[PDB]
Amino acid sequence: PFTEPEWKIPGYTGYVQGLQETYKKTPVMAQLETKDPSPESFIYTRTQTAPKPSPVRDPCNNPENFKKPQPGNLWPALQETAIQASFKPPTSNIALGDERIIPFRTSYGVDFKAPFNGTEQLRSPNRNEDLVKTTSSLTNIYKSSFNRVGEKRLQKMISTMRERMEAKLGNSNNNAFRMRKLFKMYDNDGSGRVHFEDFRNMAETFGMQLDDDSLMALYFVYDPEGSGYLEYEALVAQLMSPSDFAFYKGYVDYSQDKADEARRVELLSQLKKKIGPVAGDLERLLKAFVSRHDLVAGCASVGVVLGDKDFETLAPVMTDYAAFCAVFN
Amino acid sequence: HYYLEDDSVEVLEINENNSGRDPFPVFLKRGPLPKVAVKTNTTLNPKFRKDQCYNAGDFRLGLFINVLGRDFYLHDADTFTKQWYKDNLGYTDEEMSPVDVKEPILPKPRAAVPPFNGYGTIEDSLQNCLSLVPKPPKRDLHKLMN
Amino acid sequence: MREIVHIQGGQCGNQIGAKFWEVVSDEHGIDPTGTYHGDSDLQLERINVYFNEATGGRYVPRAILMDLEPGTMDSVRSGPYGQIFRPDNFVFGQTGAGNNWAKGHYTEGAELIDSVLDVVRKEAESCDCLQGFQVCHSLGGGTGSGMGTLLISKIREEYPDRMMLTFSVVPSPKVSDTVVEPYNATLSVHQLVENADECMVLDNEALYDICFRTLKLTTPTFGDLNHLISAVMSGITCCLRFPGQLNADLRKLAVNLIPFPRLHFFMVGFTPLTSRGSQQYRALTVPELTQQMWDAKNMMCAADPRHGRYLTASALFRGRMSTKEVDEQMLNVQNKNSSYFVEWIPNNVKSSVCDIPPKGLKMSATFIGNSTAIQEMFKRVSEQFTAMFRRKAFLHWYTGEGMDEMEFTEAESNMNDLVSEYQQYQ
Amino acid sequence: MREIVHIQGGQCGNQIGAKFWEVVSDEHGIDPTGTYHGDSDLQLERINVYFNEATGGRYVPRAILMDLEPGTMDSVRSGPYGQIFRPDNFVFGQTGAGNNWAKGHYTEGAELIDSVLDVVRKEAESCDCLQGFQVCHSLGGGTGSGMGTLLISKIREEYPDRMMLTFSVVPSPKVSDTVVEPYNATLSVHQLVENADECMVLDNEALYDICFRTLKLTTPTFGDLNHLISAVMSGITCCLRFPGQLNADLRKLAVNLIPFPRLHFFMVGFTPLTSRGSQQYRALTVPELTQQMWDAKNMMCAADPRHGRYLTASALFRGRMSTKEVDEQMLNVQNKNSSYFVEWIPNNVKSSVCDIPPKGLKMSATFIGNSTAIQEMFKRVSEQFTAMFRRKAFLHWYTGEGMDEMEFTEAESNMNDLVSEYQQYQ
Amino acid sequence: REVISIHIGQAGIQVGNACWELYCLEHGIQPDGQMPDAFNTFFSETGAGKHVPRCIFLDLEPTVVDEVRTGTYRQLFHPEQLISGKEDAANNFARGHYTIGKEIVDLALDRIRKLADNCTGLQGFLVFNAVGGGTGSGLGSLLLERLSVDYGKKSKLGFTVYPSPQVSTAVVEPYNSVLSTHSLLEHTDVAVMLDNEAIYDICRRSLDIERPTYTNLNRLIAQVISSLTASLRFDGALNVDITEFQTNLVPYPRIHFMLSSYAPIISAEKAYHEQLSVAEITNAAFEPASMMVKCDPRHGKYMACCLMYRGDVVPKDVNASVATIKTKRTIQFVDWCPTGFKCGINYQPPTVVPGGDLAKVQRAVCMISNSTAIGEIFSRLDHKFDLMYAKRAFVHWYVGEGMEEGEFSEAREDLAALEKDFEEVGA
Ligand SMILES: Nc1nc2c(ncn2[C@@H]2O[C@H](COP(=O)(O)OP(=O)(O)OP(=O)(O)O)[C@@H](O)[C@H]2O)c(=O)[nH]1
Ligand SMILES: Nc1nc2c(ncn2[C@@H]2O[C@H](COP(=O)(O)OP(=O)(O)O)[C@@H](O)[C@H]2O)c(=O)[nH]1
Ligand SMILES: Nc1nc2c(ncn2[C@@H]2O[C@H](COP(=O)(O)OP(=O)(O)O)[C@@H](O)[C@H]2O)c(=O)[nH]1
Ligand SMILES: [Mg+2]
Repeated sequence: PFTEPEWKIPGYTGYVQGLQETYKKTPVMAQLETKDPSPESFIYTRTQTAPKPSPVRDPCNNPENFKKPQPGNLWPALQETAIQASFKPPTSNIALGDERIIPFRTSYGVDFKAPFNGTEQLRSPNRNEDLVKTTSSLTNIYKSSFNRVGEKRLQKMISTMRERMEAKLGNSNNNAFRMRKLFKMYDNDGSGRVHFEDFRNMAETFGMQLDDDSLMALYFVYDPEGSGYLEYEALVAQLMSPSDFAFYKGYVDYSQDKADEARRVELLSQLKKKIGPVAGDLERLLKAFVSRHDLVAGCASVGVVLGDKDFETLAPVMTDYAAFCAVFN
Repeated sequence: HYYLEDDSVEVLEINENNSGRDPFPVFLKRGPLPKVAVKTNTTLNPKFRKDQCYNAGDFRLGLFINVLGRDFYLHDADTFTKQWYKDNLGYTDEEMSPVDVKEPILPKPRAAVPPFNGYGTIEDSLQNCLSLVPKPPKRDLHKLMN
Repeated sequence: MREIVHIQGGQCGNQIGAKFWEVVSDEHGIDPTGTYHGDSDLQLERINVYFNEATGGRYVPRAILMDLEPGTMDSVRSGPYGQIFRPDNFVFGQTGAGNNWAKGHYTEGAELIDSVLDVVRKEAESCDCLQGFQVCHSLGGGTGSGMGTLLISKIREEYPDRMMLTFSVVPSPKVSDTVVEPYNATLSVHQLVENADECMVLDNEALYDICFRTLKLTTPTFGDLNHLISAVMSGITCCLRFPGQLNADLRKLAVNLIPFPRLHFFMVGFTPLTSRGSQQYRALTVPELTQQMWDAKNMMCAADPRHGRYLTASALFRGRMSTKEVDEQMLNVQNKNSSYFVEWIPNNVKSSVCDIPPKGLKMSATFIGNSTAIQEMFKRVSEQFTAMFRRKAFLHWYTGEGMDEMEFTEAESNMNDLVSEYQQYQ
Repeated sequence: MREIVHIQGGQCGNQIGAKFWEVVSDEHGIDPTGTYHGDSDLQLERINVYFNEATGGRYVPRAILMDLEPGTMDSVRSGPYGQIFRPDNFVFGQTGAGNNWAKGHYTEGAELIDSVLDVVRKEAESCDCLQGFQVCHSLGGGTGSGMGTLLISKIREEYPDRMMLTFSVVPSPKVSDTVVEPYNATLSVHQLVENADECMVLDNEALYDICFRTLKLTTPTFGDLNHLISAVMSGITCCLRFPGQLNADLRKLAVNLIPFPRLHFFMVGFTPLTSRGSQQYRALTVPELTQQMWDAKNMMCAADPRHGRYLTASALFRGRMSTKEVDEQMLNVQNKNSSYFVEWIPNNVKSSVCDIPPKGLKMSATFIGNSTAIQEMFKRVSEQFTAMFRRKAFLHWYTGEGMDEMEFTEAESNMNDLVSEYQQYQ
Repeated sequence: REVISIHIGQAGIQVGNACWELYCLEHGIQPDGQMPDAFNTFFSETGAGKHVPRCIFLDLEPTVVDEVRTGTYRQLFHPEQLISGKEDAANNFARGHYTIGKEIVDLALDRIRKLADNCTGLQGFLVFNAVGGGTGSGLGSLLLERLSVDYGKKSKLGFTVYPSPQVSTAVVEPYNSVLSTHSLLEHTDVAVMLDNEAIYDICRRSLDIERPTYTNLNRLIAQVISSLTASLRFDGALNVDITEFQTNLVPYPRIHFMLSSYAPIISAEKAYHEQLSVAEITNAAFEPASMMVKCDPRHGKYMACCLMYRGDVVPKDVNASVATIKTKRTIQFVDWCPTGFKCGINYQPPTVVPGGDLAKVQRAVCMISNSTAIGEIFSRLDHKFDLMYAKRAFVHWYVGEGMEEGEFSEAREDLAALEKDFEEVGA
């Protein structure tokens, strides 16, 4: 029980630090909330959460505030440009609260947690307990299962599960939420690993209806180890269409930066195509010679045009004639 | 402000335009800093001796100052202060160099230009996504005539 | 599921629409490039109300920006979240009305609202089950007031079975921007009293005084005003977007706040609103919210309710709360100041709770009050409209386009009978 | 449970409060940055009396600052323990009174009181069970005398069923700070005796000889005088915040102190006072603490308590003591100089014992005197009034803003009778 | 011996959500659907290692149901027993009773029928609804109407969330309340009030919760439900099925309005020190400060009482306690019924919900009484309903839905008739 002097009487009118933040909880459980808090409560996030940085609102990042501004020339003759800089519309920055508050803790999710330590496992009705008895040499079970099924049958299985997932999200503006209902939603420890009965369960919630022998075949393919965990990011990419796979992924970068790097990789790949076949004699010529101006003479003599735009694409690669022609090889 | 006349300290708060803070000129009264915790007596406000209090030799441009529990990180100094430190405390030029308390801000994503639909030409098609009101493209008549 | 289509009109509507879509993009965690960046899965299940999926996880809004001048469109695509709008949703003329309600209601509409009707109809039947429409515009400017007003007429004549919210800015005589504020305000309100379902009166006077007193900003721009009304609009749509202990949809709020079909003018307040220098010193508790909410200096209208009476009221609470302290505070504010309420209706206050506060906040409340103090505002506008119409100022720029005098007369009669019926229920 | 509101008006009353909240915030162990750093849990037991946790453990004092000139709003916020007062609680004027009781009570009192009435009333509902009120202000100033006593009258009207503690400085003949002392002193006294429940008068000349002769300070700056006054005020509310053998709250004081509703002008005293030069040559015992109490050189009022009698008094002890030693020490002093106490009352003195001595000591007391030698003060100020009033000097500053001579005539009338009833009982 | 539970409205679903959580916890059912015969009355056994409840949630808004769908008990309620429309009724009996019902009620009816048919020894129906909100009130009355014309002979016990006298969450609550009761009278067999301020103060007073929420109330309600259905669920020295409630508490076809009280309401801090005997818990179940309905039986007169006992109870002591209650004249009985008690005893002591507040107890008593304070309650509701109706407020909503003032007039007079009825029977 809680009999220490630190816990207080229910009929206690003295002050307790942080009792105006508790709710729906008895006094002693409230006193447990303040001292040893659970992650869900505000008393936890006010003490043990790192502060999120909002760097644009910091007055320190603006260096003109440290010194008072000094007057410059405002004579029309003693000038160099006749366009004063246009005032930018000031951004709407009004701080209303600390950014540490992750607000997504629904009431039901807090009131109706799995009310025991072993019930959140959520087993399936049909399951093979012998496989959770950690029997010896799980890899042999994988090999035997895959040799019993045959590889041509998994291709049929993935194809028909593709047809089912294609058939599920018919038309709605919430179809991505149901796609996330496969693995990522009912998931913690965002490392994408799924155990075998959990996989069978998430599959039957959608209607795959996989028997264990076909199930362990998928694992011999997608997990050739004794770990027994599956990387669903590799798997569901085959079931989903590529246009809707992004919805399941949640975040795909469409940045102009990423596009420019995709441009850079395309230019360097084209130039690799260019110097590739003729790379064999360029190294011999360069060793027969290193400066860039000398490299132009070498590259032009051997047969490839090398210009300023070539040097700007090759600037991130080198600076070495040896490693240069090697990465060209 | 460290007043060499009285060895007192005064912390002025600077204000930014449209800050959320009420304007208050001063942040700490002009009294000598304690620098230590002293067992207070309820009758007599403590008499602080110079040895207990801070000295001009304590600020080292990169250190933390325990100002009443607050830990200010001082990061610059005026030209007169730098000169004074070199003159009187034999500091080197490099110590007086200001340390930069600056943190970066990351740009926004600013999504890329879409790849072109294979109907028009690249140049005539880029305008539709570039601007709202489509403008015809421009040519190098400079090179044309020449 | 339950669908809200957004409509923004005029320069003001464009800007507050941009800020509203900014805060909505924030609360659903979508980046300025249109891809999800959030963590909790609570955000994906209710994005259908405001976003339509297109391709590769690109949620675009179900909104219609409407205007007449390209400068507002440049302002839209300049700022952040300006490249998440579909270019087909920028229905936009070329000429510009310029504070003429007649140009706003007869000439440029004849060539604009047809295309607007097309895009909104395509956007209506793109989703299945509407909750209704939400409109944000002005009453003083031309291209927002009249055009949006005719659009309000046309949508009510096609679809009467959907809900309708109108956030309109009304002029105040101290913050008096335009000259013909009466000539366009009366004609707009004369139309929306028969067309609009319910209205939320906004104005810049109370809002400026709120940023001065309660927020202590020295030079607040319009954008901060837009951010406050943006928080207001998110607070009124929070129920359909997030679960809670007691949900209250828009129809629920209308039926609990409108006792008579011509009594549909509310007063809006928002909490909590404290300067960031004063953020650190105060607590965050239910009476601490309630005291700020029921105060007269927190309303977003230039009407002191202590000069009038409340008909009905509503409070929307966001954040994990204690319903007991919610309704006991409502009961206490209803009991202590008992003179400021109507008599023939007990329990004038509707309350609801959703379990998701806005990002960065812990616990908030949005207040909608149907009071009779709004007739003071309409009276203030009526007397000036009479002052002008007594000897026919500025009239010809209206009569020379298709309007006549009986439009003014019927407008004056509607507002006068309205302020008399508000005074009667007081 | 019980909650104290602290009100700091004037220039004098303001600075003392800043020194008060230092010694209080020290005992409960909160540090100048607002974070609790006490060790024992007998300190958090009653932290609500003087503070509220806001969020992040930042305890803010429940006190109102009030003045009319921006000078004090710096010299409070700036000084140590200045970063804890709520920036909302800095309700504040703009002009400044300047020794004119009219301007502080009739001109600015029109537009400032409801502003300071706002936050005070608000803070009243902020706490659960008001214990009472507690004001610190001058009697010779403009804002402390005008805006203080005006608030005093106003708050009694709203809250009649609460106590009232006024820590007031009074003028002195030789150390004349202003020239209109007898005006503003009289005009406040005629205001206090009806609304203020018990007035703990203070002065400076009686503290200078205390700082000079007992504490043997050579440079007794205000930081020292204000520290003594800060000690007594904390000693009054001792039993509300700590356990003890015999508790004495605010009202338990007044019942044993006020035999007639108008004989309620106390003198205060504090022990033990020695210079740090001789701290360790003396003994700290109840036999010794007492002979420092009942000494005449140890009051904080320039009225030799030997020139009258004591109607009643009270002794608030702190620290572990033996009550039998207290009660017989309070007995001998009542019998040996029996000619100084009143004959028609038994048990002239109430003693009470808390269980925690103040930080920096091990045993402390606090003497509170309802003696009749306090009439020698009002005599001095009243008779001065006639000297100026016979010549109507300085009058037109007063009657230049609405006040009339008849009010002055009553100040004579009011003062001269309460110095009569004092004299009737001696 | 099975009972089929139905839950209507935003309240009904939440009450069922807490009620079913308790049921699974008691019978030892993991929230996956199976354990690691007494359950036959609630959990049908399909296939192997599966327990699906004979329950239905129905609602017009999809929010709370989808929440239930994706919460912790996803595998338990299989996705077809939870009916969800596309838009709510929004505090309107009319929109609920005529427009939206005509599309929801048929599917609800055709679903319960095949649930009843799969059941074998069906005992009756148990309905939890909220008449304050449109979704419950209107559609609930519509469902009960179709329920009566279908079966009729089977019992229907109705637990309704009426409005509290002073504290309220809505405005059109009186309209919806009266429009519900006008049909709730003739369709519900035994009605039981579950007001909210009543439980707020109870939780505040007894379990010293400073700032509670609906879930604390829902858990206490579910505790009440389990304690009165325990007789069917388990074996005791003297049990009573649901057919006994109406037999021993309904002396007249239209006098069916019960008041509920529970004991002991004790948190863990007070449990250790309080000696809990059947005497004081039977005493505590009689105070007006311990009732699920905001009323005062002092002003009223009991008509009949029913006492369910759970746990270690020897029938000697319960007999002694009912006798000393009968002899104490602080409460007074009617003369229309001299021997006005029914008793029922079950051995199984209540269970503890981890996340609740009630400590594990040896014994518990649930009292169900009929009185005249209910007639006082209905009139107090009527007064303020007419206060609003006299001015024809909010009625444009209802006539726009399609109804008329006639239903308003008939509900007002029906309440008046019930008023006069309860006054008369009180003598
Ligand atoms: N005790 C208790 N009362 C509840 C609960 N949920 C809702 N209520 C009550 O239900 C009333 C509102 O009715 P709702 O059920 O929310 O709404 P509805 O009946 O579904 O009808 P609509 O809102 O129009 O869809 C409020 O006054 C609450 O007091 C609950 O879980 N426990
Ligand atoms: N709050 C707010 N008000 C605005 C904004 N822009 C314009 N307004 C108000 O709108 C009114 C003028 O609207 P106007 O631009 O003429 O509308 P339009 O001409 O029909 O497009 C003025 O009273 C402004 O105060 C804004 O960004 N925020
Ligand atoms: N003990 C003490 N007295 C003070 C202090 N400051 C001012 N006074 C007294 O206050 C009186 C002047 O008050 P005043 O400034 O006129 O008050 P106000 O102008 O109305 O705000 C003088 O007699 C001083 O003795 C202080 O810090 N300590
Ligand atoms: Mg509902």
